[PDB]
Amino acid sequence: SMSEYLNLLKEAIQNVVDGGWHETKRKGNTGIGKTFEDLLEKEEDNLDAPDFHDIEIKTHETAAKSLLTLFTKSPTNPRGANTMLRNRYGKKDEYGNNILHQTVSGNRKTNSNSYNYDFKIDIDWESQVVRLEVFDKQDIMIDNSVYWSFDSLQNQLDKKLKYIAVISAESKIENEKKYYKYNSANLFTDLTVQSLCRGIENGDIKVDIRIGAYHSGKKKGKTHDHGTAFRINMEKLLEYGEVKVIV
DNA sequence: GTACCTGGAT
DNA sequence: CATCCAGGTAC
Ligand SMILES: [Ca+2]
Ligand SMILES: [Ca+2]
Ligand SMILES: [Ca+2]
Repeated sequence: SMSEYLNLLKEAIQNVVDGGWHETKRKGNTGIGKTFEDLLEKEEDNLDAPDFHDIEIKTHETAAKSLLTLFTKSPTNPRGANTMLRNRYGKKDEYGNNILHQTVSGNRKTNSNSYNYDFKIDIDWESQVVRLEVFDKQDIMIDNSVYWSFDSLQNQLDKKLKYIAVISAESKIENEKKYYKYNSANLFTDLTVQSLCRGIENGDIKVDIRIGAYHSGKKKGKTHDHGTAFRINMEKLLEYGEVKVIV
C-alpha cells in the first residue's frame, strides 16, 4: 500500500514551498535538485536507494519540459558496455575524448547528423531484455550486444521507485543569480518493469546514453559517463502509473 | 576510470 | 516531437 512516511514527506515539501525563491546551491542544470536536497538537510549521495525513507523525490522545472530521469543503470552485458559504446560509436570532443550522447527510442531509429551511427531499442518480450541496436549509416544493424535484463531494471524500480514524489518548480535569473521556486508535488506510483518497457517500446520513455566529459574541477577533460538513464515524458505519466496531488 | 547520484537548452 | 548535453561523489 502506502508509505508510513507520506505525512512527514508532505510537511518537508511544504516547508520548502513556503520558502519561496531559493538561490541555487550549485551552478548548472543539477542545481534545481541539489538546492532542494540542501533545503531538506540531505547530504548528496550516490546510492540507488530512495531519498526520504522509502520515497523517491525528484524536482522538475515545468517550463523546461525536460524528460524526467527515473534512474540510471549500466547494461547487464557485455562487461564494459558503455566504454565499448564510447570507443566504437562516439565522436571526438574538444579534449580528444570520444563522447556519446544519444536519446534512444523503441519506436524509431535516431537520425543523428553529428554521429556516424544510429540507435534504436528493441524490447524483447520473449527473452525479457531491453536491447540496444546500433546501425551504420547504410542502415545495417552492426551491433546488438548491449542489453539490460528485465530483472535488473525491476531490481532498480523495487529499490528506488515504489513512490515517486515529483516536485514541480520554476526558475529565474535575477541580479546575475539563479533562483528556484518549488510549487507543488504529485506522487507517481505503480511504475512496473512491464509499464516501463511498454513506454520504451511506444516512445514515451527513453533510454538515454549520456557519455560526456568533465568541464571543470580536478577531472577537467576526462570522460564523464553520467550513467545510462531511463527517462519519461512528463506528459505521459498517467499511461504508466497512477498520479495524485500531494502538496 | 566505472557506475551511481542530481538534472536541462535548443 | 528530436538532438545533444550539464555538475556531483564512492570506490
Ligand atoms: Ca537519491
Ligand atoms: Ca531523487
Ligand atoms: Ca520486440
